[PDB]
Amino acid sequence: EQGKISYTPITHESTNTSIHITDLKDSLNEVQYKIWRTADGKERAKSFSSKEKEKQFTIPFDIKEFEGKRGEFQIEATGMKEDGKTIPLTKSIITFEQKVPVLMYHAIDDYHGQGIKDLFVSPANFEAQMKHLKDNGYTLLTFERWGDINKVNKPIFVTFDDGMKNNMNAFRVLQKLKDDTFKPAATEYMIVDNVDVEGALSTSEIKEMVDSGIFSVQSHTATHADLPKITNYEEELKGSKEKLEKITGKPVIAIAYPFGHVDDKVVTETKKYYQFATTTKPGQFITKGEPDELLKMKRVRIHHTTTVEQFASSIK
Ligand SMILES: [Zn+2]
Repeated sequence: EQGKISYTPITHESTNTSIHITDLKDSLNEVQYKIWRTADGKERAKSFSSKEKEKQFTIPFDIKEFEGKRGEFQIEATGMKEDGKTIPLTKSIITFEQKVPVLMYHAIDDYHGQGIKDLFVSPANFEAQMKHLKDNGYTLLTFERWGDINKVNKPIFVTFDDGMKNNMNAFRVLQKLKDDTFKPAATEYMIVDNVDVEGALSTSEIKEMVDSGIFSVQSHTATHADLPKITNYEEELKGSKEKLEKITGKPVIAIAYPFGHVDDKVVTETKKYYQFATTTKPGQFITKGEPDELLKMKRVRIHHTTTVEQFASSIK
């Protein structure tokens, strides 16, 4: 191989770059760049040609060429020599960060006054919302697959706060929609000291959820503590993690801050035991390389009266 692909640096806001190639030994009348998204696969590659040696075979690359789809792009360069032969040159990777909606659900039930109205999404609505994700080719992830957000199409994280029994309704809907094409996954943030108490998930229910492969069960602290206000951080953060890990049989790496209450101190303590933390601040996540950004993740709130159309717009 003879290589060194170079491109102009990008940020999370970039939509274009300039790609050229240097350190060539052979003389070429043409170089082809084959470019494809890892999520789509080699079969959906698009090709670009440059016959300009003096400009180091520069090409403009813009994601409008892929209908504004972002993520990881693989670049494969080949050249045609002066003797008619086509040779391999080199390969490279460029990654346009994609946005990641993190959905916040709480209770999945019809409302009978059994809590905060806005926190209840009906089974019919929930099914409609999940079917919209299925039909439009969203890839439902959990935090164990964080490394894949730029390698899949339309990544999204469905999350549930508290560990309510009615989240078994969500489990049944997700099971029912599963098939060869659609592999649902979701994250449940459990109040760990509520395991096996009335109205909360039992140990056997949690185990069924995890064993199915659909749910990743993660921390919501031990007692749903107001984190900025307490000092028993080891107990609420590390203790909830460890207790929950023996229930699930799988690592606990994520937390949701109760009440959405967080400050610099809470982040400092959380970082000792968790890799990912979600707030209740509205918005979609994108990787910017800001300090501790994985521990201050925004979420998209779904409301009692949210229609599929409102839902769809909130995640685009
Ligand atoms: Zn909560």
